[PDB]
Amino acid sequence: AQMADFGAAAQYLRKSEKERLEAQTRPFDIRTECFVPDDKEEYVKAKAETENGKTVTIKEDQVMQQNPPKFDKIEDMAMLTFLHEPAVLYNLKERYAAWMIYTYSGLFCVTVNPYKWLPVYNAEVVAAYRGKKRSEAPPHIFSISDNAYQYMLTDRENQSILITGESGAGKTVNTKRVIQYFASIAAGTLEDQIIQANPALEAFGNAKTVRNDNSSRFGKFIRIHFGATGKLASADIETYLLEKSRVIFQLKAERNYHIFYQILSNKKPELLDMLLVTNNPYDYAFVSQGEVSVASIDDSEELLATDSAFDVLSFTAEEKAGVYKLTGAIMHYGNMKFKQKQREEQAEPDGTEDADKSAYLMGLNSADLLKGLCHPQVKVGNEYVTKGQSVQQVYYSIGALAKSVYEKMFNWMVTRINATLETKQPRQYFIGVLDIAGFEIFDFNSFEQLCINFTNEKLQQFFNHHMFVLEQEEYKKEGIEWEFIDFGMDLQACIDLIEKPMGIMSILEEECMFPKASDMTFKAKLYDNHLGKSNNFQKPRNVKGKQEAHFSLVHYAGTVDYNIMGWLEKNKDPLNETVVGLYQKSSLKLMATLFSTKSSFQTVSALHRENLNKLMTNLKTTHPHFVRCIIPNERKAPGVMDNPLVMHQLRCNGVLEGIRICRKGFPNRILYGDFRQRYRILGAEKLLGSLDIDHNQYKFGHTKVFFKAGLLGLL
Amino acid sequence: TTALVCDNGSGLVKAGFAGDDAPRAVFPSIVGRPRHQGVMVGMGQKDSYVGDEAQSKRGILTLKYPIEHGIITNWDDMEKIWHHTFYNELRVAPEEHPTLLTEAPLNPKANREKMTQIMFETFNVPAMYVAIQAVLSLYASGRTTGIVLDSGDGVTHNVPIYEGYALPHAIMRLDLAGRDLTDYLMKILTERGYSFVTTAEREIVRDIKEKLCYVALDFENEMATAASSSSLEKSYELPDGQVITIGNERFRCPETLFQPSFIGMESAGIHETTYNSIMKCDIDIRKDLYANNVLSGGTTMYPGIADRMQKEITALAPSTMKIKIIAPPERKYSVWIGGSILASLSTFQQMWISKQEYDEAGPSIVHRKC
Ligand SMILES: Nc1ncnc2c1ncn2[C@@H]1O[C@H](COP(=O)(O)OP(=O)(O)O)[C@@H](O)[C@H]1O
Repeated sequence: AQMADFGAAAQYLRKSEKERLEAQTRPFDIRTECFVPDDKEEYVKAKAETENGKTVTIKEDQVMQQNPPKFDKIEDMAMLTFLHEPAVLYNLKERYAAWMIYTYSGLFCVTVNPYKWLPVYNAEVVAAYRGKKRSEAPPHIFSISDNAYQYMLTDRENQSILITGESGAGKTVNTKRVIQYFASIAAGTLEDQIIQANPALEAFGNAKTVRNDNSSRFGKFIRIHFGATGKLASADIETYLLEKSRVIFQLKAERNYHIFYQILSNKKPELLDMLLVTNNPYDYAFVSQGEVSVASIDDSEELLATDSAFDVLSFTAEEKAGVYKLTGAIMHYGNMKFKQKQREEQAEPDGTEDADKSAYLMGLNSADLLKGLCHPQVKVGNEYVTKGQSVQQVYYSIGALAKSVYEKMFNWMVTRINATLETKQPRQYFIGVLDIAGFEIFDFNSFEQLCINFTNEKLQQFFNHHMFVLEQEEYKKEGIEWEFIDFGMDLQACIDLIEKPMGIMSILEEECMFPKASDMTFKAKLYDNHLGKSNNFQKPRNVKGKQEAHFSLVHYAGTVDYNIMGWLEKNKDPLNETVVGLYQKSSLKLMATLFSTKSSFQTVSALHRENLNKLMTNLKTTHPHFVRCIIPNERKAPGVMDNPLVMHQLRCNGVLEGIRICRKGFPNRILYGDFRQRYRILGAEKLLGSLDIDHNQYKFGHTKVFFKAGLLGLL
Repeated sequence: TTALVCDNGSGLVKAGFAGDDAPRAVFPSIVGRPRHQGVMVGMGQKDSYVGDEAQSKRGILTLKYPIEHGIITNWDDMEKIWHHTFYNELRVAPEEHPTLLTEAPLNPKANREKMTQIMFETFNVPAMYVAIQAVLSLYASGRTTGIVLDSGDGVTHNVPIYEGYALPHAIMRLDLAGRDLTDYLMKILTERGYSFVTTAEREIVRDIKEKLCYVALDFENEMATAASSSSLEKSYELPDGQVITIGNERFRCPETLFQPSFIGMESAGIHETTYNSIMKCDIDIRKDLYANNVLSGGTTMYPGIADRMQKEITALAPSTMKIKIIAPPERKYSVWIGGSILASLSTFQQMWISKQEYDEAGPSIVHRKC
């Protein structure tokens, strides 16, 4: 009736009253149906003596009861009675079997990549979410989008859609479809415009990680603005913290950003003849520290797509040769060589060939570039004085210069994209779609993983505080007199040792400044300051046969083992202002554009923390809505999902964290009519005043009864 | 909140913010007062000019140094210089900034105690600290093992450090520096016809010394070569025209560092005090003290001082040790660079002398504990 107007999507949004009513009446026993752990499926159903094809006997306080058939396919997992990991996992799996790819978990809108075309977006018949609240329509992402729109027009606040970014595929189509729904409701199109500028940002911000083949190493915040009364306006994209330390150093089984190998694929001989570059990637130290080729993507067609995307933009013939020359110059930076002066400790160049090529590309003077790298000047008071630089310091300066040039070119490209997508009259509010890489638990974690996990700790604290506020409001509305400590800050604020000015990053910066520091001194300082005093910092359980870790943090998504070998070399970012002054006066117009705008202390961790503060400040002025896309399996098979994969994702996504949060208050919230009806079997206060069960496991207020997790499972 | 680094020095005040690469305010530590009459009514006469404002009105002022040999001898003048540094050069408010002062070793305790009392009483700084110039020079040199020869304008001293442990029984301090070389040059110039008696003329002599003087590798045959030809003659122009030409004074002035019997001192040269300070340490660390002779300060800037120091110490030390003289091109500001590095460290924010501790203890806290 109220659901039959979705057409061919009805079977994929809600099961008919027949199939639901016959699925809510299965005979299942209370004390002989539970979950037991496993090794390959990690969790299985069982009937202590248990059997599901094999027999196992485990402790009688590790079996969790299955939810009754009254909660078999619920579309809001905060309404189950037994909130544990197997329950949520198998509710996702069961809804994905009988195809229903979307499910709410408290505040999230969990999406599963179906790999199979479904008419769940098909016509306006399924775009008939226009006004239907979250509590009425089925669980679609359209409900998230339309409620963000309704909130924007009712409270006049900016809104944000924090979507999963760590997943391989299924996220880009979700962003495309959110933008398309926004274009459709408040109707060269905006969607096609945002999609046109994609290959450039891919070629310059996508890198082959080990657990991926096309990984977005930055945070893209697509903001689509709306008119005064709700008409769609232009859309600008805003990029956030970029993993710029990748331009220099790549781990094993990884690459840096694709543009290098794209140019170097010798698909267009004009570039390799103009850049004074060869075609062998093993000739340049900045591009061939990991691997130089992958078989999951061909580089020639990606290079054609990048060139054609540049041509689609307002890029002129000189503003493309400029970008290509700057990338070639960053390639030639890596293989400059300096030697210790004879009998002294000053660096002097041996071989000026790469210096010649880089200075001719960047439009500089080779002798001036070398003199500025070896003999930088400093302004002391009102005069100038030269400075000494060992070979290590000169290499640090070359690396920092390459990183700065690359990031400034990236920001310039984002600016030109924002320009070619900018046309409308003044506008009031917007809907942001934040896409950022998620939590990372590899077999070998390093500095970059620590930075990404810090960012995701911040985001999860943001979400937890948001849910704290909403729960406070929903308790005050129902008059439920029950106060509890803040969900967000008083739980994850302890794992932010990283930022407080004695934690991991502060100690790392101090070690970067201190003379003769090494990895062993850094490990010693970490242990002296944190081992035993803080309960989140712990020494790892190093097993003979696995990678050697040096410390372990208790994050929100488990405990991660970090390996500090090489953090001092990667955390240094000393900029040479003499070479920057040479840059500001370059003959190549694009370099002067990049560096148009009474220093030796710059580090990667400090810049990361500053950009993270900026991103969090942008987010905190909005009203967030969270989306969580999930990869069900690795072999693309639709319908079936692997439990270890999905459970790993469901831990890193933050869903199980929100469930742990909701499992502390009163998750099971039932109206008085439905409970007075279904559990009349012998107003509601009297009926509940006869059982032996308890008194504190429930709370009454204003036409709503509340229950703790596990009281509607006894009934 | 940032911290201030205010390396005092006896001839140049270098101030700035902890974390910067270089001091922002560098001006001569001088307080001058007008000697003459003053007849133009309404001119707007000032009581006394500090810093390099007294360097531009040098003609009518009498210049005074409130730091004689690393010891502050005029405290109101030092208060004037500190006030200038804080308000007119840095343009800050000291009540909002911890300040890291700096000092030479083996000087009276009253110096540190008065520094602390003046700061905490007349400037209301939240915290302060008084480091040693040599340790900061080592911080700035990028190493943890070495014997630093820090020679400024009031005092020359050696502080041998190994693996971050100072050997205080081997700290040697000597009381000739740039000012005594300036006086010896002023006295040695009169034998050519030029007479400088005024303090303004002392500053002129200082500039002559900074522009034309250099250290001779081998003093005797260099003196003979100067006596034979006139190829060591160079001309300097005083600030009224009236050029002067000097010959062997160029290398007779800085030779006083290695032959302090020129100015009637009984002590040894700087090379021999360095070697003695090395030979006062334990026999297991001098092999590494030999290869890390770190030079710092203004007086260590004469062209050819590194080669001469290395030749002397090599002639003194046994014929197996590798003598290395570390001479950075910016060694004039090593103390300040190291002070900013130290005040930037996170593990140091527990070492400040907080105003509350001062209120609890008294001015005697600065050396008894910190
Ligand atoms: N290029 C130079 N050659 C020789 N002496 C110099 C040179 N530059 C500065 N000086 C001397 O160094 C002194 C300043 O040294 P500095 O390290 O500032 O001492 P302080 O810290 O006590 O002021 C001045 O008196 C000056 O005579």
